[PDB]
Amino acid sequence: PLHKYPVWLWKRLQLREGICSRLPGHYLRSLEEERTPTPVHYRPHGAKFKINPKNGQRERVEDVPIPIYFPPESQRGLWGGEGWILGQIYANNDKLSKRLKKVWKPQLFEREFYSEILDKKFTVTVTMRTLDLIDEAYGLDFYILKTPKEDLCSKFGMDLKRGMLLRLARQDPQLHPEDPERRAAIYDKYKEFAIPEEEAEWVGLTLEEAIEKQRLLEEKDPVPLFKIYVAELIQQLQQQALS
Amino acid sequence: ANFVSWKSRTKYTITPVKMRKSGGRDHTGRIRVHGIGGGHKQRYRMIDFLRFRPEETKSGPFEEKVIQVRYDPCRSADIALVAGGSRKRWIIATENMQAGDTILNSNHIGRMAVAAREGDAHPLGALPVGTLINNVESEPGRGAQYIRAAGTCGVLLRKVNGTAIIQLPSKRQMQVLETCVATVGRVSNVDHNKRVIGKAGRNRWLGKRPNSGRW
Amino acid sequence: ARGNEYQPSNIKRKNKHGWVRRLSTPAGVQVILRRMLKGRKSLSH
Amino acid sequence: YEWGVRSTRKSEPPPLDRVYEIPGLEPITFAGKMHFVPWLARPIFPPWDRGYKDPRFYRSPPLHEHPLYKDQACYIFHH
Amino acid sequence: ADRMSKWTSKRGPRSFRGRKGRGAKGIGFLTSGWRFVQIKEMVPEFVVPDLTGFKLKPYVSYLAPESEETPLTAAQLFSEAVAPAIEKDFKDNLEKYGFEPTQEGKLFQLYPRNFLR
Amino acid sequence: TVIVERWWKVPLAGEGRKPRLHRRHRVYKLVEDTKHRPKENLELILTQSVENVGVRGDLVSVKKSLGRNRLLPQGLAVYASPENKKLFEEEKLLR
Amino acid sequence: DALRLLQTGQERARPGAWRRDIFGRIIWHKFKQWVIPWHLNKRYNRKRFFALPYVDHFLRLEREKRARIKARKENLERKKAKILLKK
RNA sequence: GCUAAACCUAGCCCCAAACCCCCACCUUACUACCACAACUUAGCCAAACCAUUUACAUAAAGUAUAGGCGAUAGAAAUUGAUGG
RNA sequence: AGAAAUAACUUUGCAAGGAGAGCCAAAGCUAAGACCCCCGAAACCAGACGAGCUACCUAAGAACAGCUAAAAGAGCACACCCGUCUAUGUAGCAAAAUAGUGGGAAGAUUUAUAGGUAGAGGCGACAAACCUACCGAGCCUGGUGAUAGCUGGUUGUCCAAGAUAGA
RNA sequence: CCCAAUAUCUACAAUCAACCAACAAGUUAUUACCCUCACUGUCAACCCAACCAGGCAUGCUCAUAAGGAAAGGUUAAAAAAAG
Ligand SMILES: [Mg+2]
Ligand SMILES: [Mg+2]
Ligand SMILES: [Mg+2]
Ligand SMILES: [Mg+2]
Ligand SMILES: [Mg+2]
Ligand SMILES: [Mg+2]
Ligand SMILES: [Mg+2]
Ligand SMILES: [Mg+2]
Ligand SMILES: [Mg+2]
Ligand SMILES: [Mg+2]
Repeated sequence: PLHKYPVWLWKRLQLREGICSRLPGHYLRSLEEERTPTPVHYRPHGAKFKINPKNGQRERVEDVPIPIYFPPESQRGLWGGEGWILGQIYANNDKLSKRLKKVWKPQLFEREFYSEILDKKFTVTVTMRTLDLIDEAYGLDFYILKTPKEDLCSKFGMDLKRGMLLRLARQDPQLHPEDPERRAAIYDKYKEFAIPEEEAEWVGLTLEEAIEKQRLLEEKDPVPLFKIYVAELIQQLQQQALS
Repeated sequence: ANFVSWKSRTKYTITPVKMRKSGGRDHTGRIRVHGIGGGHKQRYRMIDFLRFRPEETKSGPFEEKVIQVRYDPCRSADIALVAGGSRKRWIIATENMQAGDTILNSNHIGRMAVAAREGDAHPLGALPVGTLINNVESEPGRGAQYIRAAGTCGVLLRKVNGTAIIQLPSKRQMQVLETCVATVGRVSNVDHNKRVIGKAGRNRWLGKRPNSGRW
Repeated sequence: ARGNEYQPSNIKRKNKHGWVRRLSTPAGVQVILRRMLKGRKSLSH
Repeated sequence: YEWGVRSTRKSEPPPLDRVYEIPGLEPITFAGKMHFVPWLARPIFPPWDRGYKDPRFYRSPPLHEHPLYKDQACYIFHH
Repeated sequence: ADRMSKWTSKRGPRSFRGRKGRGAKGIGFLTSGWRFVQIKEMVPEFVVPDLTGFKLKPYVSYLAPESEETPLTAAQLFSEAVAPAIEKDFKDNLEKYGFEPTQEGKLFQLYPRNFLR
Repeated sequence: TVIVERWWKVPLAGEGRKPRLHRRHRVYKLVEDTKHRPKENLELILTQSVENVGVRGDLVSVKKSLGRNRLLPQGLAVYASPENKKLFEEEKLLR
Repeated sequence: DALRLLQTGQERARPGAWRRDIFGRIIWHKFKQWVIPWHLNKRYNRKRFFALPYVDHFLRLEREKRARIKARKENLERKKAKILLKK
């Protein structure tokens, strides 16, 4: 026979049926939405069209992203967007020589980074690209706060983002006690990434963590029906009395 | 393979412990070194090589007297049970060690070379030039790793500022800090070379087996 | 002379083909799932 | 020469999940669903103390805190 | 080489034959040297009533009126259990009428069940 | 960063669809390796002084390693951003 | 049960929870009253109450094998309604 | 004359529609009851060997293009979408 | 056990146009009709299952009469293990046995029990020996209806044309 | 079918274990507990060899107190087998 929905619509169907159905709207929107990562390992074609030399006509061109592997060890660091390139090469860079296996891996370092909204020093593994992006962004905090989920591609980075966004949203005093002026300075410096708390709690959560959070949020000890029935009795008795 | 290596003891004691043979099998399960397996069951006596170890809450050079000098399956030399203070230790003995003797263990570098008895432990610098030593250590406060086998003499060659050059039995030199503690003499069980084992059964008893292959 | 390669032993049979040995590795869970799918009523030895 | 090979000691505990070291965050751990799940954070539970203490699983206080504990070291000669 | 027949205590070598029970509850624990200690508390003490003078028998006469199936529902129980006390006291803060808010300090806990049929 | 480009043209895909790739679309050429590229120098400003490089208030182009391991993570320097340019001009106007 | 609903509003006397076996199947798991907490139980933490990825495919085939069984039972049940209306 | 020979339906195939469902049990599974963990399809096969290579709505179009320019591979812009 | 396109041929419609969009058009277009089989390798690659047989190893056990000789891989010889030579047997009692004759039989011996090593891998007192009766490379499922210039087949009636230059 | 925790210890063989002779080198003190016999195997001519002159560890009997039946009836040809 045949299903009533294709195979790739099953995920989107599941996101509407059960516990996943009660998640807040904005989290679902942030989850379903897809964005292409910024190019990292390939030179993107500048324009939508191009003249090729072999014939001379105006042919369309697209940029097809290289597929890159992120081993789980990166999820504990900030690799930027970089990663492994698993593929093949021609031996002598001539097409008539053997097709050989090849893996290109980034050059990783360990370093220390100071987060001001967190006022904490983290030890993180990174790559030269991550340092250059941080410098171009004028600080680690800005780099983690303005970059979107897709370019970071690091659960650690998204957790940092959730912490910083929650710290800004609450305006909680725990950043720098005994100097509120420094608190106000730091908080207002990043005043642009100020989103409400209800949206701050869910930033970066994977789907499973979201389901667990919703369950814990709604799980509750059933109310004794004694209270319910006595309430109904009291309502009926009051109605009878006022009549 | 669930292979918890037997060498799991932490506390030190003179009582023999229960060896488990390997047969050449490493933790994975495959023949890593051919020609090993079988042979007589053995127990292990934890011979202590830091021959200058002062007992709890004590210091300064200490004297110990031996009790017996017995065969040992694992070694090639003959171990000896030395008693000192309130402590017994298994230590590799030299050739002319009899039950009842006494031995000194010191770290005290004297003004000049102290004539040392043929079983005592002294820092390299403390000895004179041209003597024979055993149980040398690469660096101080580490333990004896170099000469330990049966019937092997290690000559001391020279001393310079803060170091000493010693000759290992393989006919080559090495430098070591003068505060490294060695023992003067020749390791016991001399002429262990001349052991005609006679028949393949003896090899099997020791632990070796004949293995074709070794790819 | 051959033919008697099966020297039965309950310990061995339960150790190298049993429920827990299958469930102690992804391949074994795949085996159990195949035999659940095909309909078997003897999933594990 | 220390005694006790490395591969026989208890273990180095697994590297902690980094979510704990974000000052404002309270992680999502699998303590809510009473069973391990490999895609959440390993909780940290209180040290459990039995209100009673069953004789079959008693654990004596260390030798120091026994009522009959003397600093000076006796030398007994028992059988 | 038999895998269809059930697996019970009669099957394996000595060790298996001993370990595997037969659906029978336990009442005690093994101490040192394979010695068994029984506990008087883990042995179900039956509670049989005094049947003397009882005017009911295993069966009921065929001369009995029929009726309708009316299963007891929480509402029905509450209606004649506590409601009349409320109404009587409604003519002039819930434990007085039998409500039990928590179930740690009673011998027969309702949820979870700490007792037996 | 390693930059690679394909050896085999990937057929176009359209506007909605996404390209379907084949076993030959994973062969690659090494366009370059950004680390071999000639070194670069970054632009920052200072909150303090160090006589080897300069004194407070002014722009400085310093080597990336030197400015990342020493000048930045101590308070000496800040990123030459279009928000702290406008701030340090006051620090000289007051003088 | 009536007194349970009144006094604690719980439905089932014995506590339990919906979990996933190691086979992906959704099961209702009945709790076994023990004495030590669940994180210190070397036996209960050998159980896998989750499902790794390799079961998803087998979760599909099963879902299909029981749809066929449904369809054949439906289609047949209508053929036997044509025949019963052709005599 | 034995042996046999004959029969109908039990069901099933392809569509359409609709998104489908008390106790014990991961230890030796079906056993009431004690201190680690998951995250590029190679190749058969064609080239009459084989080594680069070799497939996984309609129309434009088997066109541009790719290719030991051999075998073969191959778009897009735009167009419009209860039954036997 | 003969599935289908490129043309062509036959019969229809309409005909400088045909076609129910896209295609063709210097009588062409649109539609239909006709024509291209079955069984079979040794193999290859991927993922599972196997060391209850056998090879080796580990843990903890067991056996070895009697005589001769006294600490020995000692001699004769039972239990036990192996399998020299001959005969029986060859769908056999047995997919390697039986009867006799033989080698070892306190050792490099033999053996019960649980564990380990996994397939281009293991193990090997090297014989290409053994890894569940068939190992110069296990077995099962999948790619797989592998491919096969090779072998074998290819089913109603009747008629008619029909054979040995060469590259 | 087992064992409450912690520290301590735990140098010298087995061989009738004594003579000679060797090498292959072979638990407790403190703390906690005054609880009692539950649960399972128990059969047979039996298991691995498709049904079987084959395979099957240990204790004891060493020719049996235990266990069994080499000939369905006949005649006494050849060829064959064992003596
Ligand atoms: Mg299109
Ligand atoms: Mg080919
Ligand atoms: Mg074996
Ligand atoms: Mg074929
Ligand atoms: Mg040919
Ligand atoms: Mg003719
Ligand atoms: Mg009996
Ligand atoms: Mg008899
Ligand atoms: Mg007879
Ligand atoms: Mg007869």
